[PDB]
Amino acid sequence: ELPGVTEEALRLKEAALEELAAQEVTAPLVPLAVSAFLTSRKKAAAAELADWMQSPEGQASSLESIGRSLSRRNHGRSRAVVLAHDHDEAIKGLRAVAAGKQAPNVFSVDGPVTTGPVWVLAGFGAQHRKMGKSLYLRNEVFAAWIEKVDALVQDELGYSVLELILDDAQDYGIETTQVTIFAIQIALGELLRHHGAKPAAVIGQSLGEAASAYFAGGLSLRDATRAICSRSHLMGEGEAMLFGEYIRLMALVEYSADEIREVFSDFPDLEVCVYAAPTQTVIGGPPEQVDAILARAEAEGKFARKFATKGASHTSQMDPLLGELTAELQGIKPTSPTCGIFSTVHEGRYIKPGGEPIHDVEYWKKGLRHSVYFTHGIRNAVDSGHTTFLELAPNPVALMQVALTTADAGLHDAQLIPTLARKQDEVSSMVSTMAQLYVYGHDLDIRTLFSRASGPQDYANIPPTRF
Amino acid sequence: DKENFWGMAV
Repeated sequence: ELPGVTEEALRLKEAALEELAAQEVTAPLVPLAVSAFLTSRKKAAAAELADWMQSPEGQASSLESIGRSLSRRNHGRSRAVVLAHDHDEAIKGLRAVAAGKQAPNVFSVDGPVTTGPVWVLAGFGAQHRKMGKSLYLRNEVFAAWIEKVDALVQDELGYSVLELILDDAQDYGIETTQVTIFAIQIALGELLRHHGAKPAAVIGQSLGEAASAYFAGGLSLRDATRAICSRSHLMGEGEAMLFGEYIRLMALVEYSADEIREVFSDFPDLEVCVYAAPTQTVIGGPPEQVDAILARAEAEGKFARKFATKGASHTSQMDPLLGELTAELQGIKPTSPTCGIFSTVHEGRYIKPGGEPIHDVEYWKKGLRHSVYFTHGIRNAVDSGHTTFLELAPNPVALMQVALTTADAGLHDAQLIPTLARKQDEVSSMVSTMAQLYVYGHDLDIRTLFSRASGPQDYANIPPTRF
Repeated sequence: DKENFWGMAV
């Protein structure tokens, strides 16, 4: 007994499948994998493979069948991927790989990365109107998850996130932004798991906390959704009844914690919401104060962005909500994580897989009320040897902040891997994301990025390697 | 600062 897809969603869906069948058809992005024990030899295979693709027999093979065949080869420690829509992009890419040159559509490394990937679940500031729609229409696993979450948020809040996603006329509010990003993050991460990927550790930021508790194995899907639903409605309601003198704003400014100590003397009502990067902090407070701080900063040519909200989460101003939040989470069952956690709620500190559960009711209270230790959890992950950070987001705003912490910590070559992007094709983005995982040697079954062969023309006679 | 077609700082 659990809600089905509503009729309005089915109706919006058919309007959406025809808006889409009307559209001018386009070439899919196809990943071409090339690997060997040694780079030297990987380079040789690419150049050969590009010669063959330039040949008539190679020209008569669809990019798909060539990719399918490549994915069945035995994959070695030295690896490359070329990401192509047509033969000419492919060959150009492979030429770049063969010459150890650099190309946007190409990734190539000498051997695997040493530690597993950190999944970054953030979300704040990432929402945009049509987020998730294209990938829902075009991918059946993503859609299945988006629906399983839709069904649960229906049970919890009484409306449908699927209908928000499908409807070009609907923009997002405080509340619906949080549950929609949650939906999107759950079904992204499960799309990755479907293809063999898995997080070594998670780190959450704020709204992302709940999806990150689920990917960590700390809450069931039901409990995690209780966690996103309970806080989001409460902040949306709360924010609604705020006007003028009680209103507090949130803005991101290019000052560090300290630089802000030397403002927050002068401006005493100000509070720190998120420690975002070593030189970026999200603050919240009285709008005369916030505008002041912005005005100072912008004058010094320091980055600044005011956010759309009349209330400031992670501050004393959430105290009215906390008794209610507590009561709404009566009965959630926190479990022992199945992967590492850098907790930005608990000051950036790390919790080991098989540790004592952290996601109790009090976690969500402390999370909503206190600062978010985001730069700290990231500087932690780096100090412990992680270099791959992959963001599940509809637009990777958190990953840029990650860039700033990694560099400030002496890591100048992170694999910073994003998922979805505003104004970028959603299928293609995920193809890339999985192609970067493959390349860096992280878990990712590349076979699964192709449909099962229905006949011989589904393979290609790509150059052989054994004898 | 930007992310491109395939997930790079651009």
